[PDB]
Amino acid sequence: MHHHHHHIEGRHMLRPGDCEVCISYLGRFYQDLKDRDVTFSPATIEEELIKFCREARGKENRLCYYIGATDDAATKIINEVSKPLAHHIPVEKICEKLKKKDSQICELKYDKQIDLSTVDLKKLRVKELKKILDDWGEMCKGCAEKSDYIRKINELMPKYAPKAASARTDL
Repeated sequence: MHHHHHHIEGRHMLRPGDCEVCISYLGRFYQDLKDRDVTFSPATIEEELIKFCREARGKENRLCYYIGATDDAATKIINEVSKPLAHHIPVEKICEKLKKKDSQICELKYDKQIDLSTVDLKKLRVKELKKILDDWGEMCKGCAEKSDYIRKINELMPKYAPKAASARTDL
């Protein structure tokens, strides 16, 4: 009879950065471009960022999806982060400027989240998979892990989440 609990720091007195979703990865990316590692061009920068997007993991992936750098995200052009980035705009338009049109880009508090689980776009972790999976109904006696859902749920991706078919076509 014993549990585990421990928490402290992480956001005391409001940590530096202002934006929670912004200045996270994009801030560490541009730092390399200016570090005599990449040219400030829409072609020399998009050639590197593309790799980070397709090879992203976690919050690093949700970014490229919001900025639209890959065709498998939600757009067909990466200029959104190249055109301006080359016009002397270091992670300044990613949200700071874009806010002029979409302020939810940074905060994303009341953003358009999926009404299925508790944390789908907010806490994208073992929880987002442990909560969304339970909604579909699945079990095998003593079995529940993040890496486990990567295949247990993936095999039912188009089943319990077709997209562009369940809420787009057919009807």
